[PDB]
Amino acid sequence: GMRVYLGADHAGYELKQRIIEHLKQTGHEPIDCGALRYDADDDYPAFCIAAATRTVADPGSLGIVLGGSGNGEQIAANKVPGARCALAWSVQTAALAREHNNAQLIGIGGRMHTVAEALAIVDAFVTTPWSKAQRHQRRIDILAEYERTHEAPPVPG
Amino acid sequence: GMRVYLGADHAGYELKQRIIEHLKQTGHEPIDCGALRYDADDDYPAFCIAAATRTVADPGSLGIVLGGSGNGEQIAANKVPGARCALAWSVQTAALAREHNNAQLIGIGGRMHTVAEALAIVDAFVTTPWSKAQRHQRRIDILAEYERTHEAPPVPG
Ligand SMILES: O=C(O)[C@H](O)[C@H](O)COP(=O)(O)O
Ligand SMILES: O=C(O)[C@H](O)[C@H](O)COP(=O)(O)O
Repeated sequence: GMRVYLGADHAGYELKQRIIEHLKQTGHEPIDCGALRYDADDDYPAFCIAAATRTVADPGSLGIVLGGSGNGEQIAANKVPGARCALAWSVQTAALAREHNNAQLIGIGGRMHTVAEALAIVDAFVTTPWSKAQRHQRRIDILAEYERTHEAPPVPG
Repeated sequence: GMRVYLGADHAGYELKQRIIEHLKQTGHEPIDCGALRYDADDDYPAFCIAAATRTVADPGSLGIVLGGSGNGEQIAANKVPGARCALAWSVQTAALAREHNNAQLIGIGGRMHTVAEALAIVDAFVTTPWSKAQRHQRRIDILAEYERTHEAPPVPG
């Protein structure tokens, strides 16, 4: 049973309600960071930064941010210190997000998939374990060090 | 004509060389940030941080980071101040990245597409204009203010 913080604007609102319902029925614990109602003009960043911030402050938790394409949403979540948000557009990329990138969050576009395709992406995200492989941890540590100092590391040749 | 900064690890190296050749033949000026040769054990972060840094500091330029899925790469590019890197997995998401998110960069997974599909994603990226619409600019500005102060903007209600 995984804890999952969810964020969404209007474009990903309806899909977010289906995912919250799906996560409850599969033994997980969804927490809604907003939007709590449909509002056609609302802005995605605040909801994505809310979910990503709360995910980082609650180790072991995961996160899902929803928009039209999911791309503005993953960009916003990646600005949060300590957060790593992949865009999942398939079962494979959702699983590789966990296995290789140790991503605590994923973006998904509600306008890009059917309900059944989006829920299969969510399943792979919340069940695929992080591999802990040496090369993957090494890359995560290099990026985290850049996030600490904002001093770009030298390219290897 | 546009300067386009490209970064890639071993997983996106062979596709990066193909994209550099395609950009030369379509009137653009590709600049290789690395890797310059195939090294199977090299790490993506430094190449993506270099491409994203140089893109943001160069007005009118774009950038492309390549990997296996492209997700580790866009995550690294998104840690750079000012950068906005979408994950492009189709012609629609490459075009929407420009139109809606004003993304200076995109990540592409070399293992996820054929060569022909990936080059069509690049074509949509470098030819789709930034819409400059009010709501799109407002959301970019909310996120840039969060980058500056790290003050999470309040959720409506
Ligand atoms: O894809 C995104 O990041 C946004 O959800 C999308 O740009 C919203 O666009 P709108 O619904 O305002 O046309
Ligand atoms: O897609 C990525 O994030 C990386 O390019 C990928 O994890 C590299 O893994 P490797 O090629 O070392 O298996």
